[PDB]
Amino acid sequence: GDRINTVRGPITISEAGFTLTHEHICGSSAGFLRAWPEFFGSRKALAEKAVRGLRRARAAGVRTIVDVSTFDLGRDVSLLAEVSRAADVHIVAATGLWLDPPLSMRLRSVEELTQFFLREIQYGIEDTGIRAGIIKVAITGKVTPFQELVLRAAARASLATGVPVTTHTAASQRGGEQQAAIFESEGLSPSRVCIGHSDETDDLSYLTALAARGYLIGLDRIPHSAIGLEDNASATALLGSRSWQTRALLIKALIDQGYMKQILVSNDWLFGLSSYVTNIMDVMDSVNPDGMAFIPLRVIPFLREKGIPQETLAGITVTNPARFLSPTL
Amino acid sequence: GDRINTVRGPITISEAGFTLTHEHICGSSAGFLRAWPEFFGSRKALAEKAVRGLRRARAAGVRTIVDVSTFDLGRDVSLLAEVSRAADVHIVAATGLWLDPPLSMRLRSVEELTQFFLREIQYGIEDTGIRAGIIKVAITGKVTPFQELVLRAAARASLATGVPVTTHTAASQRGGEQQAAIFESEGLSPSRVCIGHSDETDDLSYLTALAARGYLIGLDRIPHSAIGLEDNASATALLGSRSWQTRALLIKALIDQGYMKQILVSNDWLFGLSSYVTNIMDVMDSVNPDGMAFIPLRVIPFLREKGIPQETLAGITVTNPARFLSPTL
Ligand SMILES: C[As](C)(=O)[O-]
Ligand SMILES: [Zn+2]
Ligand SMILES: [Zn+2]
Ligand SMILES: [Zn+2]
Ligand SMILES: [Zn+2]
Repeated sequence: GDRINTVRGPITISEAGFTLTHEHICGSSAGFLRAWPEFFGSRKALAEKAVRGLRRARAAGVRTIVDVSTFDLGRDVSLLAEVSRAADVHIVAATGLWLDPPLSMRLRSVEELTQFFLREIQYGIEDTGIRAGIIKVAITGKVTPFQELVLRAAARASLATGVPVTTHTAASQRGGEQQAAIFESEGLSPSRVCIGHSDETDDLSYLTALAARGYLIGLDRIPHSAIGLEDNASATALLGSRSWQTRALLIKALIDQGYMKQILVSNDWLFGLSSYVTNIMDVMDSVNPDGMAFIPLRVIPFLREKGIPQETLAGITVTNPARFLSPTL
Repeated sequence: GDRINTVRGPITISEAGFTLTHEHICGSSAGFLRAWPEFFGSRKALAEKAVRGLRRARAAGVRTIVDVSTFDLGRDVSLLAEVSRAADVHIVAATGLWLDPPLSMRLRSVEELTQFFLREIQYGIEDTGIRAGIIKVAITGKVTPFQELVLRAAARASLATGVPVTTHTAASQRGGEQQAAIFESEGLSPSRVCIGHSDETDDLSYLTALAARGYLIGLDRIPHSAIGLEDNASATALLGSRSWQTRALLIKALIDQGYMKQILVSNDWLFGLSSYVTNIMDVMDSVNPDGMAFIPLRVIPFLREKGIPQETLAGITVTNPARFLSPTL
């Protein structure tokens, strides 16, 4: 209602400041960082890379990130707490399930998954005492049966705690409509929900219609735009063919439609990525050397020069995330 | 050959004693026990159940078990160390990959996987310093391209270290001939390989030809039987429709063919199982209350009653596992 849980404990809403609402310290798999830290050079090297990256974002104005790495993205909340303390950047951790659930998760009922998401919000993650402040879910296509169980569990956990739900939309086909239908069938308010990766489409009438229904629209992959990398087969299905300015103009378009309050922006960046081909992190870092500072260093000035006023940009990067993250029923 | 790695440190061959070569403390998924221990009631409840069960096996003569839980079966070597020490039963831990590799494993090359298995054998598991003493691999059907990479990396790791390889197939499946092809193409000696779950069929021709090639034959699911549970589809799918006596008669058949030295016997038991339907452990515990003591309490007397000499049975339960586990380049 007024305090948000972070990996260093509770903070008040006013302390969050400029908040990147969809980021990762490391995109990995459950148990992997512990079992094979040398994949990333070392745990130390990954930690140090993340502390520099977060200090760079901080110098560019960022005060909070939301790490939307779930259990099955290899979330290590102890790593997050360490790099949060060393960078002096708040990190909100997530519960939920992404697209790589192991069997022990895939074979669970909606009731069982609700208890798991609830334990991570109400009690803590693992034995750390660190509580999730957001629930992350993911869909592909028209939403599979298991993904629908996960969305319903996420809705039920949200209804019991007030923490919001944020999604990974992996579809070339108005992928939020089915997510909205499932959330609404559960009695969840759209204002507790961010439909993420909404910048992957140019379908403005679709985005506007979700915003008018009260959903938050995550324009959160703005720098995933590889202009010149058609020699790499795997760099096209993880970056793209539309320019970053094209994606950023969706922000202006929704503002002009009257829905600035429904917009959340971010980079979807990370400092390590083992859940993809080897050396992918080198390709990503060469295409976007700004990392998580891309939003404040590139996108905010781009929008300013297009005529968006300062107060509107503050509304999007400070006010909207605060309203979204503060637990509410 | 050499001393054997256990979760309490190196032991000599002579200390292994009566060894069960395919067992589990808990069948789960990477990260799962630490993220959701109350799935098993609690971590402490699971540890206490394991210690009670191991102590009953110990009373019945068992001195060593080989826990062939891999990374992706949720191996928690600190759990293994706790219950080994409290039950005072040696436990050999495993590296390798089973049938639920996350993205961070299944997008790796054969060289990368070789390095991961080597790390777990030569350096230690996670940050524990506990080294694996066996490499566990698993296949479905034909052997998939990824599974074939896993088998080649396991062979290379075995060649570099002398530690043996042991395998899983699905219910009623064979698969040994397809696995042996790959292992021999890498130059691995059959004397370093156990073709596990070989009690899943009654194809004696298949079993005897692998044994004649020097493979170890794992007759290691002896108590698994859903006979009398025909209305429970999940129990039947898991435990199968063959009696424990049918499975045990394969031990006698291979002895009768002259292959006593190729035989390894076990229960493939566990004290928790989250990588299957909920409450399955209740079904399994009612089928086989003896747990891991099933082999010494029931199968050994069964085979004695069939006329097999005590010395042959001692060779199978003590000498064969010692020859198999002792690292041999
Ligand atoms: C954990 As099993 C029943 O696949 O050996
Ligand atoms: Zn995503
Ligand atoms: Zn993401
Ligand atoms: Zn198995
Ligand atoms: Zn097994």
